[PDB]
Amino acid sequence: NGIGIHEHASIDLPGIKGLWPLRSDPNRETYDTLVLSFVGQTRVLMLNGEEVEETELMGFVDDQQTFFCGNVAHQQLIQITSASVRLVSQEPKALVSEWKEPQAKNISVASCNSSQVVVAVGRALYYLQIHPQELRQISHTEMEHEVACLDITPLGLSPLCAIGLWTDISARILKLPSFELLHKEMLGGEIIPRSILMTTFESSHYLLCALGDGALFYFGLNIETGLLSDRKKVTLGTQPTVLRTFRSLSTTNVFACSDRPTVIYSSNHKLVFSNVNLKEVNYMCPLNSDGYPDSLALANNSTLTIGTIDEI
Repeated sequence: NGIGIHEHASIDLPGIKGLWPLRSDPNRETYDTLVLSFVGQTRVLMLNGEEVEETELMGFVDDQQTFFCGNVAHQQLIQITSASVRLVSQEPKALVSEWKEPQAKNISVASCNSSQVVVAVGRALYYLQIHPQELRQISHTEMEHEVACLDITPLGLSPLCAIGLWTDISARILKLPSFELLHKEMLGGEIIPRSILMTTFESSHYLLCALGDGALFYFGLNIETGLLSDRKKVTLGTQPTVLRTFRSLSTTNVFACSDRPTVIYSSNHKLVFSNVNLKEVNYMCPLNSDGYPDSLALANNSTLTIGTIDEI
């Protein structure tokens, strides 16, 4: 059913390719920062309370394009870029650790939770853990095919990693401290996966994989062994759909960015695909700040917006 969006603010910003919520202060809770992405460029926004000041962040780099960045363990921040994953102390605020592909290859794909980072490189996977002032590398294997997307959302640490491959057009579940195969799913066609995600809804875990043509697949997921069951496919849009997890009055829903915004939730023990009443939403992230509580940041083609859902 229809979901409305309560616009709170609205700035004109063409070219956003990503946005991530950050906490500059270990002592505050609420997010006070908003990092934007552009072609080869990254910008940062300071959030006061309805006030947007444009800023700079010291460990972070601005001449690259950010694939991800957020609050990591041990009071630190992380900025995975096309060139390197760089760790940053929260206190003084400086690069305390930086990882790079042993041969100068561009990271091409990234995923990261608070303690783990799993990046790809055209067909290779690297697992890194987040220690005090160190990006410690734990293992590195080659995938039969170019990696198109991955996720490591914990369901502490995550014993599982979820990948989407190029040609094979498979969705797989791998063991982290080894990358051993736990389950492979052939998905059909010539459209590669563009977004993959592991999440939980009432009390059950699911695997979500959005293909480049707007097709969304959702499997039930068994953590313990990582086996997918009850494969269902629905269509949401015609353009690549990107899946992001956000919090509602409840604790967890899923925003689907595409030619047709869609929020995924759960009433009983079955999914529901509500339509968001907005032209189109290309990128989004949750945004819990004093300026705006549990809200959201939706980025269009030339607009950045913050607002809330009404309720369920």
